[PDB]
Amino acid sequence: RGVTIWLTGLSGAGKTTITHALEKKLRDSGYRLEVLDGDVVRTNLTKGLGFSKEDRDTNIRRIGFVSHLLTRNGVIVLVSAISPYAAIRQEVKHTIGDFLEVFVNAPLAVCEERDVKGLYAKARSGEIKGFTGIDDPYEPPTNPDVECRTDLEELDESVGKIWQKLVDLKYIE
Amino acid sequence: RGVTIWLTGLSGAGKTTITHALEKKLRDSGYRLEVLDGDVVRTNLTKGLGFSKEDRDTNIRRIGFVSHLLTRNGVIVLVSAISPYAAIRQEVKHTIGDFLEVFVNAPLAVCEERDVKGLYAKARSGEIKGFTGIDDPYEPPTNPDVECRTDLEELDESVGKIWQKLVDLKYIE
Ligand SMILES: Nc1ncnc2c1ncn2[C@@H]1O[C@H](COP(=O)(O)OP(=O)(O)NP(=O)(O)O)[C@@H](O)[C@H]1O
Ligand SMILES: Nc1ncnc2c1ncn2[C@@H]1O[C@H](COP(=O)(O)OP(=O)(O)NP(=O)(O)O)[C@@H](O)[C@H]1O
Ligand SMILES: Nc1ncnc2c1ncn2[C@@H]1O[C@H](COP(=O)(O)OS(=O)(=O)O)[C@@H](O)[C@H]1O
Ligand SMILES: Nc1ncnc2c1ncn2[C@@H]1O[C@H](COP(=O)(O)OS(=O)(=O)O)[C@@H](O)[C@H]1O
Ligand SMILES: C[As](C)(=O)[O-]
Ligand SMILES: [Mg+2]
Ligand SMILES: [Mg+2]
Ligand code: NA
Repeated sequence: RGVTIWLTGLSGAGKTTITHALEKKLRDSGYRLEVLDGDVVRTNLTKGLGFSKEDRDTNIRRIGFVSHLLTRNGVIVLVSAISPYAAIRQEVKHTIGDFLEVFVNAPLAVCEERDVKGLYAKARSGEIKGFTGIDDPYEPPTNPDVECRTDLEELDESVGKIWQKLVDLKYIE
Repeated sequence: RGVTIWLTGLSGAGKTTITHALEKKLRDSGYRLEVLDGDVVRTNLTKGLGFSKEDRDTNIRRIGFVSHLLTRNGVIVLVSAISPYAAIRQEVKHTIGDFLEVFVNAPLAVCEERDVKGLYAKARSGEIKGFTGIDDPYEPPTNPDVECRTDLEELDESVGKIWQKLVDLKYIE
């Protein structure tokens, strides 16, 4: 029953939006789950970390650590974090086993015109350095379990895709 | 039936030892559980932290964060950490709710006598500053749920106390 559903993508691509929707849908149906949103655990579990390659690796690995413990005790874990490095993602997947990579995919141009929290403009001004997709890498999942193209898709479809994978893999009724 | 069993006491008091014995006994009975030892989490989950007041509060709270997720998902969590500051212990207690505070009470002289890791000698020489009970506080529990005087007990008696408080409080049959 326990699985980690791992949502990676550009900032503003739609990880959190999906995670809240998926979260609600799973809980209504009575499934047990926990959520680890990158923005939020950075105020908690990963307080004090920044955005260097070393610090993102600490962040993601720490998250992987707590996901691993929940998943192996039968909990659906909803993770949403940029996870820009593919090798780190692959590492965490190997560690948890029961792992669905979800590529929340919006082209950068969309993510930027969206500018949900004003961050992208700050990244272009030079105000913020090393912003992912602007002057810091993002390594797209080459073979993800689900891909949600959120320029193209509506929220219900994007959630539907993930929900459907869970059914196919027999993680839920 | 999920619960956090929280062992606090001086270095050398006997938490880690009580934890393995309580672990194997619970695990043999078929209960599902997770161990979070202060020594061990400080090589992954709280790597980077020291023993300033600041850093210990960070350590305990983070341990607490992880226990709380596991506890409200039905898991039995065995924590053994010094947890020197009382107000912080109480905080984690109210946050998790299903919480056993186990005071592993050995006097400092007994603990120094065993010096399992050779650490007290190092605290006295000054090689290690701010060692609990030599150069930093230890605020004993005032009204702990269970107290183990490991000076006046054997394992099975100490482990045995906890195990039965667990069945009184109905966490395990
Ligand atoms: N499937 C979707 N289709 C269309 N628009 C979407 C979809 N999912 C999310 N959005 C919208 O696009 C934006 C994505 O927001 P958000 O979930 O905060 O992205 P994000 O990846 O979580 N950014 P961040 O959490 O800070 O790294 C919001 O304005 C949503 O309304
Ligand atoms: N009730 C007891 N009576 C006598 N010796 C004991 C008792 N319980 C444990 N010990 C011994 O205590 C020694 C080590 O204690 P230990 O469990 O490591 O304390 P600790 O403070 O929890 N270590 P740590 O987790 O690093 O802070 C071992 O040699 C045990 O055999
Ligand atoms: N330099 C930055 N790059 C990306 N996101 C940043 C940056 N600075 C602040 N943020 C914020 O931090 C969030 C990303 O945090 P994470 O998902 O936890 O990143 S990750 O790379 O370590 O996985 C973004 O949503 C964004 O709001
Ligand atoms: N200054 C120190 N005080 C106490 N323990 C220390 C100190 N330095 C190293 N240690 C080691 O770290 C262990 C304590 O770690 P914790 O249980 O995680 O401490 S706590 O205060 O933050 O709860 C001890 O068992 C001991 O081996
Ligand atoms: C040994 As000291 C730095 O507490 O005076
Ligand atoms: Mg977000
Ligand atoms: Mg120990
Ligand atoms: Na859309």
